[PDB]
Amino acid sequence: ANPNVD
Amino acid sequence: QVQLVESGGGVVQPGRSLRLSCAASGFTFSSYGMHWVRQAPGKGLEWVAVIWYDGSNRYYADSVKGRFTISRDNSKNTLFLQMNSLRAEDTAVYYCHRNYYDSSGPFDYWGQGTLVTVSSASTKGPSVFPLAPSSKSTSGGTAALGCLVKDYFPEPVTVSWNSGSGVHTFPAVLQSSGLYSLSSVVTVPSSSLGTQTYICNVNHKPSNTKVDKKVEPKS
Amino acid sequence: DIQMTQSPSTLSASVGDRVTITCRASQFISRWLAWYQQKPGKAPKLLIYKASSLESGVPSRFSGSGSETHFTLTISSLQPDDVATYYCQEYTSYGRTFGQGTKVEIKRTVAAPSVFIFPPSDEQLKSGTASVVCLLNNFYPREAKVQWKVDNALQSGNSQESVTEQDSKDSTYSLSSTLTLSKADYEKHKVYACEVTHQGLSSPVTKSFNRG
Repeated sequence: ANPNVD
Repeated sequence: QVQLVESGGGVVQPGRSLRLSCAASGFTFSSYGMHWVRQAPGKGLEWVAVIWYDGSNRYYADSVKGRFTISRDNSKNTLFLQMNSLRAEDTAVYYCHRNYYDSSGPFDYWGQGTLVTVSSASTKGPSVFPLAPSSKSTSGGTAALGCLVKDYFPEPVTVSWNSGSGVHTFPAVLQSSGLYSLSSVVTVPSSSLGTQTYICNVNHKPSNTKVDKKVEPKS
Repeated sequence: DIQMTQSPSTLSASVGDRVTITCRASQFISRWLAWYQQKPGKAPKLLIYKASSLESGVPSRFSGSGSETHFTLTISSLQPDDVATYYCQEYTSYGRTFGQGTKVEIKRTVAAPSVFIFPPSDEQLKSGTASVVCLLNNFYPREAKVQWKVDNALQSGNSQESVTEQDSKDSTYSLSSTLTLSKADYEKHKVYACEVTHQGLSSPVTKSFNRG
């Protein structure tokens, strides 16, 4: 969900 | 290694537009985003804007959304920030910045920063004078010597010794003349005074000034 | 717009103290909270991410905690090289929001200044101006009184001071005072002195030189 993670 | 190199700083008159650029190397901008972050004189970090690798998801801080435009040119590996209607509040060091997290770990990169000064005052390069070591600047077997970097505008200057030892660079002070002065001081062995030549290298990019100055002992 | 509020704004403590900074988020951010360290004249450096994970090479005395809206950063044993400004930062989405920053400062034992003095250069004198520099080295606390005396005439209004950041190894300061006269005033007089008073000094120290 977080666009900066994975 | 990933490297981000910002360009475009200096003095700029209020009301004008300015475009900063950040040349990136060591990666292809094909994932995550890139950011601009700024920091006004002795104030805190302020995130300014982001753009995604595909040019989408452009967002801005509220204070600047009405006047700034972020963009990227992948074929040049370059990030831009265009600032319009420049005003006093925009005086700041601007950083380009990349940050993400994946299974290999965190990845966090910053440029060196470029200082934008919004002002009508004219650019002026520094005079550089020696602070000579002597009896009066010695204790133990160590002597202090330095360079006085006087009367310049805008900030910054950079000082290095013998082209890059207890170096103390004293923060620039705004004088009543409207111009900045700073000093850089180093500690050296007394035994070296009269044998080794000590040279400060001063660079003032806004004026394209680069000066080398021998600092010689006085009696 | 998410607001990030850190507290306290400034934090002065002693080496070896456990110190904690709080960060509060005006919305739920899960654990997408990072902590940055910034020293003067440097770019920030990431220390902690996902609220409690340390960057490699970050000393074990640093730790972070929290979730959702309340977060903390702890230094379990404050060390001289920890003096810096610390920022929390949310990264729930495309942009970022930094807290206002916490400046961490160190209180230590009194250290008296060493006092040096520098005459004007001949190159500056050729320009009609004479700057005289007095240097106080590696002292604590930051408060110092510097007085310029020219032929024992106490000076006022014509000097400026600059103080370094706190030193990363021994938490002291240095300060420069620059006295600027015209060439005509400078060559009018014989004795240039800066007199310094500071907690570390039992009696005031005066460094002096005679012009030529």
